[PDB]
Amino acid sequence: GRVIRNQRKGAGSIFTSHTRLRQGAAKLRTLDYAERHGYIRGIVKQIVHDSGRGAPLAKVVFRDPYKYRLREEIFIANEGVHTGQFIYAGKKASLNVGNVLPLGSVPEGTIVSNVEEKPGDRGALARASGNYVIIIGHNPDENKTRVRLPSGAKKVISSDARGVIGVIAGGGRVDKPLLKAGRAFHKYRLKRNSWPKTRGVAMNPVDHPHGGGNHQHIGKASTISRGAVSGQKAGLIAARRTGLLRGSQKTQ
Amino acid sequence: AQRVTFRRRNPYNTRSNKIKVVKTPGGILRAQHVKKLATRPKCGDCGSALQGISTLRPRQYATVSKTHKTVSRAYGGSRCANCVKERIIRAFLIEEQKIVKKVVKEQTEAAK
Amino acid sequence: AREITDIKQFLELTRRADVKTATVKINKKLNKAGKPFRQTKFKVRGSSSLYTLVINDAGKAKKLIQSLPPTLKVNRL
Amino acid sequence: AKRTKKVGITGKYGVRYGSSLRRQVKKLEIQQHARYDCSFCGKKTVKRGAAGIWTCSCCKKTVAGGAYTVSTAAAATVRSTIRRLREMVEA
Amino acid sequence: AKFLKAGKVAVVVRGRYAGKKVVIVKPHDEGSKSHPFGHALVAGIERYPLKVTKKHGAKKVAKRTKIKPFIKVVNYNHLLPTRYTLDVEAFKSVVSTETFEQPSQREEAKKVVKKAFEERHQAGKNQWFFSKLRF
RNA sequence: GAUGGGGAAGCUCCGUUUCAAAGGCCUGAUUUUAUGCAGGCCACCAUCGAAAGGGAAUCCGGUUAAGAUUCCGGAACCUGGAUAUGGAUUCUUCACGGUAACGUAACUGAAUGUGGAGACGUCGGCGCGAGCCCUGGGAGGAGUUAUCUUUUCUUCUUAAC
RNA sequence: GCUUGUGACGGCCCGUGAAAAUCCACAGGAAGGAAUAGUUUUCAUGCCAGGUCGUACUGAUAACCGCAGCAGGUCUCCAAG
RNA sequence: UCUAAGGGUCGGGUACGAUCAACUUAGAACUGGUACGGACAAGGGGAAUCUGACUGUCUAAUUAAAACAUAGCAUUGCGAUGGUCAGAAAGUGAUGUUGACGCAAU
Ligand SMILES: [Mg+2]
Ligand SMILES: [Mg+2]
Ligand SMILES: [Mg+2]
Ligand SMILES: [Mg+2]
Ligand SMILES: [Mg+2]
Ligand SMILES: [Mg+2]
Ligand SMILES: [Mg+2]
Ligand SMILES: [Mg+2]
Ligand SMILES: [Mg+2]
Ligand SMILES: [Mg+2]
Ligand SMILES: [Mg+2]
Ligand SMILES: [Mg+2]
Ligand SMILES: [Mg+2]
Ligand SMILES: [Mg+2]
Ligand SMILES: [Mg+2]
Ligand SMILES: [Mg+2]
Ligand SMILES: [Mg+2]
Ligand SMILES: [Mg+2]
Ligand SMILES: [Mg+2]
Ligand SMILES: [Mg+2]
Ligand SMILES: [Mg+2]
Ligand SMILES: [Mg+2]
Ligand SMILES: [Mg+2]
Ligand SMILES: [Mg+2]
Ligand SMILES: [Mg+2]
Ligand SMILES: [Mg+2]
Ligand SMILES: [Mg+2]
Ligand SMILES: [Mg+2]
Ligand SMILES: [Mg+2]
Ligand SMILES: [Mg+2]
Ligand SMILES: [Mg+2]
Ligand SMILES: [Mg+2]
Ligand SMILES: [Mg+2]
Ligand SMILES: [Mg+2]
Ligand SMILES: [Mg+2]
Ligand SMILES: [Mg+2]
Ligand SMILES: [Mg+2]
Ligand SMILES: [Mg+2]
Ligand SMILES: [Mg+2]
Ligand SMILES: [Mg+2]
Ligand SMILES: [Mg+2]
Ligand SMILES: [Mg+2]
Ligand SMILES: [Mg+2]
Ligand SMILES: [Mg+2]
Ligand SMILES: [Mg+2]
Ligand SMILES: [Mg+2]
Ligand SMILES: [Mg+2]
Ligand SMILES: [Mg+2]
Ligand SMILES: [Zn+2]
Repeated sequence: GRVIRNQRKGAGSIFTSHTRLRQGAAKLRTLDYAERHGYIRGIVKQIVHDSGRGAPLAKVVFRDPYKYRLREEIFIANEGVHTGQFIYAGKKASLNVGNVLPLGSVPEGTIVSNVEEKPGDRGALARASGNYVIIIGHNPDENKTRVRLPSGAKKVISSDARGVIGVIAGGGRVDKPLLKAGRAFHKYRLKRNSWPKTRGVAMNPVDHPHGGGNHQHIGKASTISRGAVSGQKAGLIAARRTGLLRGSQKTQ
Repeated sequence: AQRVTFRRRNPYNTRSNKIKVVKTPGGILRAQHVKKLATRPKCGDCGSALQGISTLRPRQYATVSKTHKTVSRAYGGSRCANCVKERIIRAFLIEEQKIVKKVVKEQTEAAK
Repeated sequence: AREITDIKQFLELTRRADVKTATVKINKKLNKAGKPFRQTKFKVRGSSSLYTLVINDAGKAKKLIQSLPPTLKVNRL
Repeated sequence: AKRTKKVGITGKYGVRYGSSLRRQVKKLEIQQHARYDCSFCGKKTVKRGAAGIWTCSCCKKTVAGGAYTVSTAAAATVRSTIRRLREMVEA
Repeated sequence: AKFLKAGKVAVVVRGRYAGKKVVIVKPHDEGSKSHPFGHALVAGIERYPLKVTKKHGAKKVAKRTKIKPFIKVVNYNHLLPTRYTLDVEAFKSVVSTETFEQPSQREEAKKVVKKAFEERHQAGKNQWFFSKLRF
C-alpha cells in the first residue's frame, strides 16, 4: 500500500517549521578571548516573546573587543533577569542569575540553563520553558563536570562548557488546560504542521499498519522492534515496558 | 446619493488604496487617494514620540529644512531631553566615582 | 499659490528677471455689513509660482497700476 | 451584587469543557491577569504580556517570570540557593 | 554650606548649553521679579578647545585652542554642582544682571570672558574645566 | 536559482555563503597625461520572485463619434543636473533667543558609530473629522391650484498646492 | 443618525500578530575656512532634463470558464428617502 | 387627544433668572362592526429511551452519521557521535531559528 504519514514527514514539504516570525536563533556568545580568560559585560536591552517558543528571549548587547561597535545577542531569559540588567559572561564571572560561566567555576548544587554540550557550541542543554540542569560533581583532573539534565539523565561534559545561572523563564506553561481544539490550533499554527492527528486505527490498510478491519483495532502488538523498517515503525517503538506506570518514578 | 469610484486600477481596499470623498468646484463628488499617515519619530532611549520634530513619511524628510529635524540641545533630534538629563547626570557621577575608586585602592596598595 | 501683502515687496517682484506677465482682476464685493466696494487683485506670474496682492482700497489701486513696469505685459481683467 | 456563586472569571466558558478544567483554568487565569508589585520602584503595577514576560506600567522595567505568575516557586528557591552558594565563594 | 556660591563649577543639565561646564559668578539664592526662582549667573564654555598633540604645528595649535564661551542666567534646578571650583575675578563685573538685557553688552561680556578662558587654558589651570564632559 | 565546489555512467542531483586567493567606493596623487599609485576604509559574496505587500512627485475646469488624474487651459510638486543673485554667518570665525520644555528663513561637518522612520493582530465602548442624511431664512427656475396648501420638487459648488 | 476615517483607552492569547529597498537624525570631529576680506546651497529666487511598455472596451441571465448569446461558476470599491 | 419625568449655553460680591434644541419612557381621556407585530416580517411546545461530551470535519456527483477531529487521560522512543523520517549518491535533507515545560510515535 501507501507511504504512511510518519514517513512523509521527513521530506519536509508541508512539514517544515513555521519560521517567519521568529526572533532568530538563541545562542550564547561565541567563546572568545574575553569569556575564557576574564568576563565581559552586556545589558539585557529587551526581553521578548518568540513565536512558537514558550520561554521569552533576552536581547543582550555587548561591546566589541576588536572593533568600535555594539554586537547584540539573543539569549533565552532566565527567570528574574530584567531590562537594564548587566549580564556578566566569562571564566572569572560572579555567581548570579543571568550571568554565563563555565561549569568548572561553579560549586556543585549550582542551578544552570542553556548549557553547552561541548565548549563553544553556544548552548544546547535545558532551553525549554522552566527547565534547568544541576551541577552534581566535579573531576578537576581531566577537567570534566557532571550534571543532571531535565530528563533525569546524568551526563559528564567538559568543565569549559558554559551555562547561564538560574532557570529558564515561563515555567508552568503546561499546567494550564488547553480547553479547546482551537487553542491547540493556534499553538501548532506557529510551530509546525503536526496537528490534528488521525488515528491509524481509523484509516484503511493502504494507509497504515493499524488500518482496516470491521471493528477498530491494532490486530498485533503495537510494541514495534528497534530494527523495524520505515513503514513499520508505528506505535510503541522499542518499548521496554508498557501499561499504566504504577508507583514512584524518579531516577535512583 | 452621488457615489464614487477608485481612480487607480487597483480595486482592492489595501492600506495603499485609502480613499477620501471630496466636493470639486464642479459641484460633484469625487474620490481622492490618500497617502498613509506619517508616524511620529521616537526616542532612542525611552521610546516616546520626541517633541520638536516634524512628522513626515521618511523620504519626505529630505525635502524639508534642517530645523524640522532637530531641537537645539545636545542629542537634539535623537533623544528626548529628560533622557539626556539622565545621561549627563549619570556620566558625571560615574566619572567622579571613578576618581574615587582609584585613590581608594591606591591607598590599599600602600597600606596592607 | 502664494499671497503677498507688502506693497513694497510687490514692486520688487514686478521687476524680477523672469517676471514677464501679470494681471489685474476686479471684484465687486460688499463692505462690513452695509454697502459694496471695489476690490482689485494684482497677480504677478513669476516662474515657479503666482504671487497675488489684494489691494482693498480703490485709491491705492489706481496709483499702484501707474507704477507697473512699462514693459510688463499686464492683462487687465 | 455577587454575580456568580463560583465560576468567577470562568463564567465566560458557559457549560463547556467540564467543571474540573474550568477550575484549573480559573486558578491560572486569576494568576496571569493579576496586578503585581514592582521590585524596582514599589508601585503595584506589573502586568503580564505573553507567557513569561512581566512589565511595569510606570517606570517600564520588564522581568522574565513564570508562564502565569511573576515569580515561580522553583525560581525563588533557585535564587536563594544561588545566594547561599555564592556566599561561600567570598567567605 | 550654601555651596552654590562665588566660583562653584557646575554642569548645565538642560537647555542648549546642557552638558557643558560653567562657573557660577553671581548667585541669586532667592528670587527675581522676572526669573522667579533660585538662579545663578554663569560663564560657560560652548566650544571646547580640541585636544592638541605633538604633530600639531604652529598655527594648528593656535586654531585648536580657541574657546567659544557663553553667559547664561540659569535656574538652580538645571545645574549639577561640582566639587571643582574656578576663580572668577577677571570677569566679576563683566557678568552681571545689566550685562544681560541689550545684546551689545552681552557680546562685550563674552569677549572678555573668552580672553580670560584662553589665558586660563594655556598654562593649564583648572585642567578639568577645559575638557568636554562626554555622555 | 547561477557560481568555487561535492555526488552521478550520464540526462543531471546537492549546496546559496557554503572547506573559495570571490570585490568597489571615495578622494588624493597628474600639471610628460591621461588616469598609473599613494592612504584609510567596507568584507556586504549573485540573480529571479508582488500590476492587492513596501514605495519620490498632480490637481481642478474644459474637450472626443470613440482617449484622458495621460490632450487643452490654469495652477503645482518630485527626482537628477547645473548654477548665479539676494539673504544669513564671520574681527569672539562655524547663528542667536528662551530658566525650561524648546524657538527659527538660514546657521560648515569626512571616516566610523548609533537611533528613528519604512513597520505592521483582533475585538469593544467612548471622543473628533469628512462625505452623506434631516432642516429654518432668502434669492431663482419648475410643478399643482373646482377646492386646499406663505405649498411640492429643484439650484445656491470650491481641487491639489 | 448612516458610511468611512482617526485618536486616547480597554479586552484577549501555551496565538503577542513580515521583510527589504529607501529617507532622515544624532554621536564623532578628519579636515577646510575671514578683515582689506573670506565661509556658506539643508533659507529664498533663478536655469535645463525626465526614457521605455500598458492605457480602447466587456467584467457577465450575451465580450471570461462550463462544446453555446448555457437559470451553473468566477476576486473586489462606491451606496439616497 | 392630552398630562408627567429625563437636557445645553450664558453673565451672578470676593436664591433664581434668560435662552435655544432633541425622541425616549410612563400614565390619563376620547374613538371604531373588538380591530390594531392588521401587508411585510416572525421560535411549535412537552415527557422520555439509544447515541456522540460540546463548537468543528468528510465521501465535489446516491451515505453528514452514532464515522473523523478535539480538549482531557495514558503509553513509547530520544541528551545530538541522538530519536523519527528523506535520498541513487553526497562536504545531501525534514523536525531544527529546535533541546525533555522538547521533538517524534501510538
Ligand atoms: Mg525551513
Ligand atoms: Mg493539518
Ligand atoms: Mg486523533
Ligand atoms: Mg491520537
Ligand atoms: Mg474508515
Ligand atoms: Mg499494511
Ligand atoms: Mg504488522
Ligand atoms: Mg486494523
Ligand atoms: Mg480499538
Ligand atoms: Mg481607472
Ligand atoms: Mg483590516
Ligand atoms: Mg516644527
Ligand atoms: Mg525643531
Ligand atoms: Mg557639535
Ligand atoms: Mg542548484
Ligand atoms: Mg524584482
Ligand atoms: Mg508593487
Ligand atoms: Mg505594490
Ligand atoms: Mg475631466
Ligand atoms: Mg480624440
Ligand atoms: Mg470611456
Ligand atoms: Mg496640462
Ligand atoms: Mg505654468
Ligand atoms: Mg533641485
Ligand atoms: Mg539668525
Ligand atoms: Mg539604520
Ligand atoms: Mg527599527
Ligand atoms: Mg506589511
Ligand atoms: Mg496631493
Ligand atoms: Mg464596507
Ligand atoms: Mg501588542
Ligand atoms: Mg527622522
Ligand atoms: Mg590627512
Ligand atoms: Mg535649496
Ligand atoms: Mg478606461
Ligand atoms: Mg454585457
Ligand atoms: Mg451563464
Ligand atoms: Mg419637558
Ligand atoms: Mg429649561
Ligand atoms: Mg431505542
Ligand atoms: Mg458530535
Ligand atoms: Mg456539531
Ligand atoms: Mg456524497
Ligand atoms: Mg466515487
Ligand atoms: Mg450536519
Ligand atoms: Mg448528502
Ligand atoms: Mg474521560
Ligand atoms: Mg563526499
Ligand atoms: Zn516599576
